[PDB]
Amino acid sequence: SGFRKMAFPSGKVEGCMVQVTCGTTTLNGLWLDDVVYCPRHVICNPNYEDLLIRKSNHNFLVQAGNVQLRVIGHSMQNCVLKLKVDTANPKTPKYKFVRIQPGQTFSVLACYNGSPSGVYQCAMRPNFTIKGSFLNGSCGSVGFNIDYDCVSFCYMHHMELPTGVHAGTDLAGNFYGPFVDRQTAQAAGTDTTITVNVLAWLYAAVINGDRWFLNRFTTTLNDFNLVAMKYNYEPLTQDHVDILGPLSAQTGIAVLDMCASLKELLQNGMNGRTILGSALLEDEFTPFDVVRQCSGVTFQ
Amino acid sequence: SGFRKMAFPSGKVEGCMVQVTCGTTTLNGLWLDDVVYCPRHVICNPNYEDLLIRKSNHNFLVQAGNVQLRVIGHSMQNCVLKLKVDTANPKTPKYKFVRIQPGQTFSVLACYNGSPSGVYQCAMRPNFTIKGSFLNGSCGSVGFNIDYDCVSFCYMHHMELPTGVHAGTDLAGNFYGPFVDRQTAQAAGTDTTITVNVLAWLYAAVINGDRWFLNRFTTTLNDFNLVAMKYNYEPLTQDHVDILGPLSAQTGIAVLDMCASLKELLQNGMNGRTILGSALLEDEFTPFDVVRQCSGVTFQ
Ligand SMILES: *[C@](O)(C(=O)NCc1ccccc1)[C@H](C[C@@H]1CCNC1=O)NC(=O)[C@@H]1[C@@H]2[C@H](CN1C(=O)[C@@H](NC(=O)NC(C)(C)C)C(C)(C)C)C2(C)C
Ligand SMILES: *[C@](O)(C(=O)NCc1ccccc1)[C@H](C[C@@H]1CCNC1=O)NC(=O)[C@@H]1[C@@H]2[C@H](CN1C(=O)[C@@H](NC(=O)NC(C)(C)C)C(C)(C)C)C2(C)C
Repeated sequence: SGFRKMAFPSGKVEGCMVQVTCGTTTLNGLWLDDVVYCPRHVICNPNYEDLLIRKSNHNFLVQAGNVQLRVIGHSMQNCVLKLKVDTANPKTPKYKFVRIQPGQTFSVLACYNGSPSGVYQCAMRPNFTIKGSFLNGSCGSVGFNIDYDCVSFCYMHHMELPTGVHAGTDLAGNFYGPFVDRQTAQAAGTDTTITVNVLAWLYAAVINGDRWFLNRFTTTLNDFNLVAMKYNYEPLTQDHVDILGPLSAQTGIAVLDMCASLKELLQNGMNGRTILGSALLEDEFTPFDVVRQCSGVTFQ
Repeated sequence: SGFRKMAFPSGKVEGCMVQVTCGTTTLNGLWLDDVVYCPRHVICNPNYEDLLIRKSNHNFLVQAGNVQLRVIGHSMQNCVLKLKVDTANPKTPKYKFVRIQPGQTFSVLACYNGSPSGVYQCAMRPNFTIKGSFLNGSCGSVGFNIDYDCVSFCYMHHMELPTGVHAGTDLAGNFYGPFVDRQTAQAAGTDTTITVNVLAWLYAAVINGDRWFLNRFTTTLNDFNLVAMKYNYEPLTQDHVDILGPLSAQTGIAVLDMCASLKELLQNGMNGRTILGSALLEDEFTPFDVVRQCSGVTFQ
């Protein structure tokens, strides 16, 4: 039993973390096969096209540990630089590039100067920021999920917002959210609480013997969503309810019943009590998260 | 900026996770060099000596993925079984066996059937339990810290306590805490809050722009420790204060001043406000944790 924020094993990803240096900028790059993906502002209100047409191959330094990789070509796909080198990465896994929806989670392998520093779990917030742990030097660390043997790369860090959250891109270059890799006024946008995730975590709670929050009451998804509005919670769809099925099945608590509990928590608070060792309703646990952790799915 | 519970990169440890099967028991083993460390109750109020004198080499199945390892010898060092095999692990890192003190943290690579499932961060509580995330099949997963290039293995899981926390051993076999690998009445013992860690996390808070908890007041380590008693907090030693130095230095907040803040939080609570996104005073962050994360120390 027990329930922790759990990263995926970071090992298949460490094998791909290289250093990318160009001029006075050093950040992290992701070497997959013979291509090194890094954030394009390594070439730095700029005009990266003009700034790239503009460099030569030999301007790009690529350390892979103690091995210097020669770039034999480069392109720019949206906000990522794709530096083609002359060595395929022997440690290249089975991998996907995917793009996540807000609500969903992934593992971040914070790197600096190409060396892995740590791994933790994040969520794509509603406002498309991620509450991360990024310092100067971190740019080019990747978010990712592991599926059997497949790494789904879904994030590259680029930048931090004045509120201390972070913004970045899928590995095909495209910013999650309205942000841009230009140092100009950009505001996160009001965040909301991922309701489907909070229920999943309440299910994680029941599965682990935590029952202090339950009640006999039920509610209809409509009038629950009236109170999820006021508490600035994501409306719950029936599609969220379907997903919650397995968890509702395991525990014999109807998804709607759990909503009536979450309702009452929002209307009263937790009153000195914790759930799964938090005094907050936690929302960076997808339902799939709970099932993985409350059933121990592995990866070879 | 930002601040997360951050595991070490789990890659050097994944390389060592093998499956160990004996009779009707399958758990996880740690293959380092030509020796496979696993929990001794894989041979199962027993008498493991009688139970071991007792098996032969060929009784022990050792999968390393799709490669079956032959045991050529076995011994029992305290509560761990050391199965000598005929193949040294090509992926063996620089590593230590160490034993941690209560208060300190490490990364746990939850494995099942030899395959890594996830990685999260733990603390050795005061009562020498760890609040983990362990299911049937998990036994033999290891806790560990990474130091430059060196893995300090400090934990192997053996068992869960009726309260849902976990107990285990250093890799030399010895139970942290009064627990024993016998299914008999064993109680955790009252837990306490790791005060030195809570301050470190408050320092992590200041470093990240969180100041809502500070005040002009100071206190003497003596009369602080009077209130740390009542709130069931570890007494703070001057030695803890010395450790907090660097963090107190970075922020210009005297360790004692921070204690006066922690005092006031305990005497009032957080009053609807969070620190570093928690409504609880967090204590599984050592000072070294904060400095690593608030300065980005890596590992090659
Ligand atoms: C990232 O590039 C990095 O880690 N690089 C290290 C580096 C070495 C040598 C030369 C240059 C960079 C860096 C990561 C940031 C910094 C700390 N944590 C982070 O998330 N990104 C970065 O500096 C981006 C990059 C510039 C400005 N920038 C920022 O994140 C800005 N933030 C903003 O300006 N955001 C606004 C536009 C206000 C919304 C700060 C935080 C550095 C000021 C790009 C192109 C946006
Ligand atoms: C651990 O052995 C494991 O993961 N093995 C899987 C396995 C496969 C095939 C055959 C046997 C085991 C297992 C891990 C536990 C179970 C779920 N989470 C865990 O932490 N340990 C385990 O079962 C130990 C082992 C027996 C009893 N035991 C327990 O943890 C007990 N707990 C206690 O009995 N603890 C007391 C003594 C009450 C304080 C339970 C939880 C299974 C009942 C050993 C030798 C103690």
